[PDB]
Amino acid sequence: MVNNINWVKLPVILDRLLRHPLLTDLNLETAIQYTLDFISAMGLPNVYVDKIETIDIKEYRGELPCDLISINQVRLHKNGIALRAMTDNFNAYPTHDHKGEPSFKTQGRVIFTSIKHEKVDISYKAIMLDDEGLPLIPDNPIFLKTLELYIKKEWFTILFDMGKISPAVLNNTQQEYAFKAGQCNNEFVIPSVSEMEAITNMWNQLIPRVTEFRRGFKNLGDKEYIRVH
Amino acid sequence: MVNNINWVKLPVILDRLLRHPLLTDLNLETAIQYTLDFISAMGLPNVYVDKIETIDIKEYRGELPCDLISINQVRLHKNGIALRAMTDNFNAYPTHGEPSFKTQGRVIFTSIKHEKVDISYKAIMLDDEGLPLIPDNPIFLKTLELYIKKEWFTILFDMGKISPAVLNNTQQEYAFKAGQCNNEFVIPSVSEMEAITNMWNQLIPRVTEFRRGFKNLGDKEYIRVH
Amino acid sequence: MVNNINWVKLPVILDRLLRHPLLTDLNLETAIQYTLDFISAMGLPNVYVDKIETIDIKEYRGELPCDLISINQVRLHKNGIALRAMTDNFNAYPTHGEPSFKTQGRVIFTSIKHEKVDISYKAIMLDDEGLPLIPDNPIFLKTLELYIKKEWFTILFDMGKISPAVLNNTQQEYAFKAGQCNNEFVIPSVSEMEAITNMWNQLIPRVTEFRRGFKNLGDKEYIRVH
Amino acid sequence: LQFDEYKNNAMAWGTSNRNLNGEYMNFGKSGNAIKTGAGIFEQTEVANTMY
Repeated sequence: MVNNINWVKLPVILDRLLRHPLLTDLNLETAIQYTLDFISAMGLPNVYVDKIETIDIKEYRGELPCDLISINQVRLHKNGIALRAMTDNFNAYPTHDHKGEPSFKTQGRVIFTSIKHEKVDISYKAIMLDDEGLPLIPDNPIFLKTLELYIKKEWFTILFDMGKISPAVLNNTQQEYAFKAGQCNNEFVIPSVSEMEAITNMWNQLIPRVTEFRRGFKNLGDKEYIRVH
Repeated sequence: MVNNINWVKLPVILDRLLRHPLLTDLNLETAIQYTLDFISAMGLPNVYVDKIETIDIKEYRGELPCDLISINQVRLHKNGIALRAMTDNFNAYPTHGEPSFKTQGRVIFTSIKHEKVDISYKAIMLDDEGLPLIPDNPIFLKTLELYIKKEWFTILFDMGKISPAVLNNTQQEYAFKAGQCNNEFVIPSVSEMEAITNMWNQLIPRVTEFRRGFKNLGDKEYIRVH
Repeated sequence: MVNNINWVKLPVILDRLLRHPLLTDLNLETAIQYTLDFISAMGLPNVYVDKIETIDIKEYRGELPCDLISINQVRLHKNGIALRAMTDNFNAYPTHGEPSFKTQGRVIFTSIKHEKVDISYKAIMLDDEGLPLIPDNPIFLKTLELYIKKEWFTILFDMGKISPAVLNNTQQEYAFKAGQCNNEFVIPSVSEMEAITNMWNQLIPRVTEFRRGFKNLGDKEYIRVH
Repeated sequence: LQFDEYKNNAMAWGTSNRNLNGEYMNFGKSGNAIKTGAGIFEQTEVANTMY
């Protein structure tokens, strides 16, 4: 992302929506759901906050944090060795012989690892919250314009099923959302001048680096210097 | 899947649906069935809780657990060899190889007479009540809302209570959000792309992962320096 | 099939149909025919139950069981040699080889005079009553709900009680779920692909799996090291 | 002298730990089954034994 993600509270989005006299019965309760339906559908990873937490595995099981949404990487606390993913169908289940590589698996508020008794560090992503327990949205007026249009798109769809909006008004709102929801995708994704140096070092390599996942993706963007002979 | 499956209850889908003043006569009873149509039509494998359970094969047959939906694998208990699939037509029937299984109902027909086998299967995650638990992921919840909206608006359209351009917009909004939700639950994460990076990139191919529990499928293949 | 076939009775499809108030004149008598027409139209071999029965052949003729629908194989009870098909036009008929079979009604016409044969056949699974028993699988139920809806709306459209746009939606809503229920019940599982993987990848190909009861079909073909 | 006393006394006095269900249950320090065979004084006492 090129810009910085400054945080503003949710009543900024109702400065803009209630400028339209057809959307004046929007509420904070209606704006809380339509913001979270939007943030998840757009899926821009720069909207979430990066958190690191150490949890302890009891018996191939650990208790996962409350505010988690998605895990970037799990590692081991003693080695720093990262864990990949459990492809095993038969993880902690022993044969009657009562009988290699760390891996993990996450479903709910539980993590299923291939290690028995060890501490693991989990680098995850959460929603950034307010003083209130509400989501805190970015300041970028491409994001705020396309969030304004999304809430306007789902409200006008409800009026069109009732029959209180002509079909050319929804068809224009579905069109104007469709461009700004792509323009918001291109804004939050396209790398910076600082972030294109981290891709210039990864892409240009005389001797290829194919084990960055074993580290914490730390040297993914590091310059591969070559001695002169 | 990138995100995690944080579970929420079935009345969560009616906070979202009863916002619509045309869908105000939907119940929890109707939300139960239209959820079960939606889990099975999508068929995403992240919504199923992965359980493992041992049975006892009595005479080429054993019972199956009460909450089974789909078997991942069946393996032997003492050896550990996974049972492939029954291709035979005459399994338990004698006249005058590699083991195999075939499960139809609450019974599993194996090719072994008196043994124990571990079954790794999938169930529906239940609640404190006996009701299915849904993910709170708002790509899933939005298109589950639109499935219950589309199947209700179909009913109104046959009675003549909905404009033909209103169901056409709801069928359009579902058909995007059903393919968007599909891709949300099936695109691999960074942690699961390493299990594909180590499987795909192999100088010496590993083509016998099924004899194991697909355990070493994501293992990196290291080659010595000589 | 990735899933399993858990059985429910016929009137579960009438819990689902009579949510639509233009179908609330259906019975259990009407659900029996339009399901048996449906189950046969999909032709899914996972819905039928596999039974094996030894019969005896009298003189190039034998008695066939009462619940049969489709024979997988017929083999000899003493040898295990399966029977191919009767291409002979003149089977028992003398003038002045490889064993074969031909089954028209309740009679099986074989080319062996006085023997006992094993017939692996497929039957319908039934209830406490003598009524067919459908899968609980909510893709099968959603398209059996749409099949009886499509055949009821056809009668109404011929009576002129349903607009063309209402039937054209039900003809289309069925036409998609008819392919999805086909693909739900046909696409192989992680366990049935190993019947295919060990069969496709062969260095010395096996071409005589019909003499066995297709038993060694998905067996892995191992090569020695030298 | 002690390792050969292990090698003689296991050849002479070795009792097979296979149960009648064909599964061993004496498990080692990592968890796997200890598989022990029959010695010279157990393999002679199966056919013509007396007391």
